[PDB]
Amino acid sequence: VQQQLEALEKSSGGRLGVALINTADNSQILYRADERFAMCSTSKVMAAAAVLKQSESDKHLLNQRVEIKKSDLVNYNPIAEKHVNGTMTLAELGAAALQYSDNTAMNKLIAHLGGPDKVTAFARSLGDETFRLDRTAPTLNTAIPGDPRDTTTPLAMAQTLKNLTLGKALAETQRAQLVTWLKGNTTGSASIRAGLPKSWVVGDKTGSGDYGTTNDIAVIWPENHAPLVLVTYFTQPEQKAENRNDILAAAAKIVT
Repeated sequence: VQQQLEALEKSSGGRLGVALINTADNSQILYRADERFAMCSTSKVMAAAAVLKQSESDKHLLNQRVEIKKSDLVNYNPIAEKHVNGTMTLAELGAAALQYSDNTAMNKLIAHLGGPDKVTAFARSLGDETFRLDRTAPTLNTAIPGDPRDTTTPLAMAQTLKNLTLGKALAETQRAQLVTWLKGNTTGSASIRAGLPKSWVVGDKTGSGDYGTTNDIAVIWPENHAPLVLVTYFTQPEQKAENRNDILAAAAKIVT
């Protein structure tokens, strides 16, 4: 399996990070899982969870209305643009930040939290020492090689994604909502999902950016077997490099 990942990487012209956790026995399949990668929009999982964390202690929180102004729209706002001049609730922005990778949505949840640094401290509380968000959308998609900003390891995100969706990171109602947001993702058809059996159920969060950075983190629920948490990050040495969702799909095939 390590061999096939080495070859898929060499031929791909980029750098590939993978970490599959098999929750059956907590056994790991790792490849450059301790190297840093720009997270791009996979970072949005963190923001939405941080808001879900707040709702555990605050029952009016998810319903809070938030105004969407025309001054709020950025470069990619498939859902938030439909609510200009009106409002969206936090629950709705989190759904849209995760299901549609809406950048306007991401930016309203961060702002509600009070800064990218507020999302890092939340990651810290979970016990994620690696995760750092430093910028808002879309500039957290620059993904400059060696740039520490908005990065994390494949492993670190696998351990916290597993905790958030299958472990101690959130009380049940919150952990359930998060998972129902991840499963309903609309953007991941060509990434990790394309590499698995179709009958398997998948929650994921994609993320693409410059340097043909192409990411998908995911919880996979097989039909007869404990779940797996897979993180497939990928990035190239050339800034205008074409994203390669197909490479994440292949790595997924391999490891699983």
